[PDB]
Amino acid sequence: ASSHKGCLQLRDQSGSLPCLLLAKHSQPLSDPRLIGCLVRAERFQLIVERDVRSSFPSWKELSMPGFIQKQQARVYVQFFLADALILPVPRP
Amino acid sequence: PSSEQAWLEDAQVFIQKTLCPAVKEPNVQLTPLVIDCVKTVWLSQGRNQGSTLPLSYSFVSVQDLKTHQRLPCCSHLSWSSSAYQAWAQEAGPNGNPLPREQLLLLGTLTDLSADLEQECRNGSLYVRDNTGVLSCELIDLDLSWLGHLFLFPRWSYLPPARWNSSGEGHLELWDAPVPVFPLTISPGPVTPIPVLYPESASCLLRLRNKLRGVQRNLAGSLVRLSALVKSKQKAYFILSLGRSHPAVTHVSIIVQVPAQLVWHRALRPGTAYVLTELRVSKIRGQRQHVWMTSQSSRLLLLKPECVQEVRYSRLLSYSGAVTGVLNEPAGLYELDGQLGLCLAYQQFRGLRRVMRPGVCLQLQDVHLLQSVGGGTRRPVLAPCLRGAVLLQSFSRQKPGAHSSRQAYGASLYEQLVWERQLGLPLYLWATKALEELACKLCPHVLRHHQFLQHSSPGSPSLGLQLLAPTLD
Repeated sequence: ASSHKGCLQLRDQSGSLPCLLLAKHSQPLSDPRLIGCLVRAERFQLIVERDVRSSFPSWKELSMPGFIQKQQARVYVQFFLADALILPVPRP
Repeated sequence: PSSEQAWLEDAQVFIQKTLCPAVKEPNVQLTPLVIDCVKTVWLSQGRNQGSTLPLSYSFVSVQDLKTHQRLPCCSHLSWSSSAYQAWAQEAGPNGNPLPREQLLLLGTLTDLSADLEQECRNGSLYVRDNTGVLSCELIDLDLSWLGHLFLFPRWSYLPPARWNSSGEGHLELWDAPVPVFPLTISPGPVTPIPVLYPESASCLLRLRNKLRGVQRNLAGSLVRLSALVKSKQKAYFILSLGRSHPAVTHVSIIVQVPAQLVWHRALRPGTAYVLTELRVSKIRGQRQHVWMTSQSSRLLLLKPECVQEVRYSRLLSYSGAVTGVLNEPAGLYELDGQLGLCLAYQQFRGLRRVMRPGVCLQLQDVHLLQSVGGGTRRPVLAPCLRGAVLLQSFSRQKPGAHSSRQAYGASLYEQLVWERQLGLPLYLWATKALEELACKLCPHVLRHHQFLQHSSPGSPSLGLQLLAPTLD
């Protein structure tokens, strides 16, 4: 849990990935004891959102390549917490 | 040069201090005998630099070698620049040969472990002197050599790599050990010793009612040798005696004598031997009977002078050399850079110390597997408990250094092999997944040794827990 924006994340040595976790059957994630734990998921969804600022003149020039200016993406993960496994980290 | 006389006096004092036996009074003639033997070995090669004595060599005790040496080193007698360069070129120009030393060692070749003589009768070869005992490995040996002083012209010492290893070290000998003094060689059995050929032994085994406490003698050609099975307190290995060409019929013999366990290092395939005073033994759960080695039994050779009358794996025997190391803890190695070798299903606790890249191995009764799948493509040879691995030549390249940081995970792999009883493709996939997990998490999240720790009760390993959902 980030201490600058209050957004849940899944992090390893490689990097980070925003996540949206839910409890079983339409219930919010409420227990704050999962901070620092290890989460393993076998069934999860990868969601990508696309934002494009186009300037297409009409339908004829749809396939032309010079009519796209700005492109962006946004990737996060959604999965239920019932289908996942939580394992504590054995701190020394 | 008074330096030669000073060195000779130092050698004399060293012999007096840490080589004179404490049981008998020190016979003063031991030092001239040792000096004469050293000079004869020095002059036999005929490559001395004008000096009758090797001024460059200095005596060092076993304890001194253990306490002072901190790096791998190989010391040999009469090795000038030319011989050392030839040895290095033989080792392979790509690899870095071990550094050369000029030292002298004297010790006794004994199978005894330590002061606890019978408490650790594992059959290992040990070099013991007054200072202590240090392990050694020999390609071949003779039973008459044990219990006597021997001069070592060639040796290599390898200290432990990682500080978490309890092994003190080991030594490797290349050439035959030169005897320091004439050993009292006892004569053999003068009277002829009749034996039973494998056909006659098989015929006797066919007679189930005619094996009631009869002490006979059997002989034949060694066909198959089994691995040294280790149990809680008993160690036994089985040798197969049968007439070769055609090697169709063979008779099994189980060796269980503790003091004779050193025969595991002596017997070699193909040669025919003679075994005397063998009785009948019964094994629970096996209808057949296997001959038992008696306490008063001796190992003899066949001397005609006095011996009167879903897929499957293709078993085969292979010979080759080790070139690359894939996973040291899991016993995965590459043969000639083309074939993979898996020692997981044997008990190779004593193979890691000696075997390394630059070693030629002679395998017997190994299984060839193809199209294993699961991320690997090259065929892998996986010997089982039926066969054995015989070392042919030692290596000359230095051991790797990175293994001192990311290699020790052995306990988990052997637990996977033996406790869960996993198949070979599952074992390979498990090793690959464990490497991936270690790269992903370690070392900031968890230390390398913590992640692959032994799965003792009260502290299960995280890797096994993570791998359980697929393995189950």
